[PDB]
Amino acid sequence: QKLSDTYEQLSRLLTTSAQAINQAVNNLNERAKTLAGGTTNSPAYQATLLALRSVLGLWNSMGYAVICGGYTKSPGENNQKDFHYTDENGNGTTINCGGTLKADKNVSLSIEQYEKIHEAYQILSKALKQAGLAPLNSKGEKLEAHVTTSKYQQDNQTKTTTSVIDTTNDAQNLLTQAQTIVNTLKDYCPILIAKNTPSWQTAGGGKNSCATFGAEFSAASDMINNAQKIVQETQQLSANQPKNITQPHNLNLNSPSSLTALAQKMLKNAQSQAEILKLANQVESDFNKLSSGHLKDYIGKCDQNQKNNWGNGCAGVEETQSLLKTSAADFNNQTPQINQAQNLANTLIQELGNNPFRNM
Repeated sequence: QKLSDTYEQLSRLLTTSAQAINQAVNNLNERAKTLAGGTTNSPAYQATLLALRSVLGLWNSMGYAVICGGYTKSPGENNQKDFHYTDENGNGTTINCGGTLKADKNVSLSIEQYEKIHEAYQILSKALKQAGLAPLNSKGEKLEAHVTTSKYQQDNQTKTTTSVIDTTNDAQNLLTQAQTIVNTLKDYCPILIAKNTPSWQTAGGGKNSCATFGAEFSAASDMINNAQKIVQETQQLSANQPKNITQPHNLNLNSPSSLTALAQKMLKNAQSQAEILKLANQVESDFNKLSSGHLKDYIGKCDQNQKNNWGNGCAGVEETQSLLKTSAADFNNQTPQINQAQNLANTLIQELGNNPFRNM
């Protein structure tokens, strides 16, 4: 017999049955868990890694050509400083700065700015090449990054500096390093050295980087910015899990109010995922912008560590872009699962919003 109108309607909405709802709740949560804590199969993580690898690759491709060592000093006085782009054991090459011109906007970079690019870059490179980038919902491993330089100050005086940096591969930290690099180039647009000489250096060449690379810089800054967002969205997504319906016979636990609140978490969770996937796509769209102009023939090409690979990207960007592509399409295939979850949630909210659940 009938016990209540409230009850009779609730048991109609749980047989949109309880099974239907639980299967949508599971899709949502397996899809979120892939998205936020996976690697190979997460577009959020592959876009994030892509943006980091892209900066690494931008620097390798065109970094050697930037003018560093201008005078802040006001004369010029002594800025003779060499930066060792090496591994832990000294395998790699060195860049000379201060070998002059006023370091300021549009002419040259100061040693102070170059030391920050070099440091950033070496944390990036070591994190990205040994530890990997950690899943977007992990604290991250600890890594040690070495950062070595040589300065020639008085005559017959050599300062050889090794900084050991205890840091982590969490995405937030790596995006901060990458932002330092992109921002220094974008904001201070140092002149390119003139001089097989990459196309961009020849039409280059004594003008400020930024006339050559203005688009490539904008593209890599935006990849970074949108990656920071994917990372926020992703961790705030982790903190919005709809719970499976347990004991669907029990209409006290599964009250109108409890089901309304679950549908709302179901909708918030899916909006998060849409938004992550939209951002990850725009990161792709921007990489393309970054890799389709001056740097097309170089960024993400590679020709052990003892080798000089300046000029070409040697950063991993193609391998990563293709995993982004794969995984962005796998999430796109699941776009029904997410429409079912939403239609369901919207039905529970509509049904539980008229008689006999409120006075009308």
